[PDB]
Amino acid sequence: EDEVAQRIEFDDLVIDNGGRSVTLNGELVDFTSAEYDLLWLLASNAGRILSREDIFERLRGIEYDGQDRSIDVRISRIRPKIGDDPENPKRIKTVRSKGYLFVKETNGL
Repeated sequence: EDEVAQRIEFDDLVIDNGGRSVTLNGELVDFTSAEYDLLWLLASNAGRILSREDIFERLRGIEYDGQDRSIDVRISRIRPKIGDDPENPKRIKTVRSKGYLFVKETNGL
């Protein structure tokens, strides 16, 4: 016998494919379908770095009504939606010069 939750947790954020949404702070963010998809993608790889476009090309690869892939800013909205820092998320942005690493904790050594 086996059973799984399909809920994924990192800090005070919980991402949920069992309900296709997310909670933060026990208080129910509800990300957009793509912001949730890309967040899920990163969080489901979390601790591996994901090169911005690799993520978006996994979920979408679309231009919308001329939004010109404002990826770092859109992450800078995931930032306050995941309880994160004022200038960049400790959870996500760049890591060094690469992508979006969704972290588990922000320091290895």
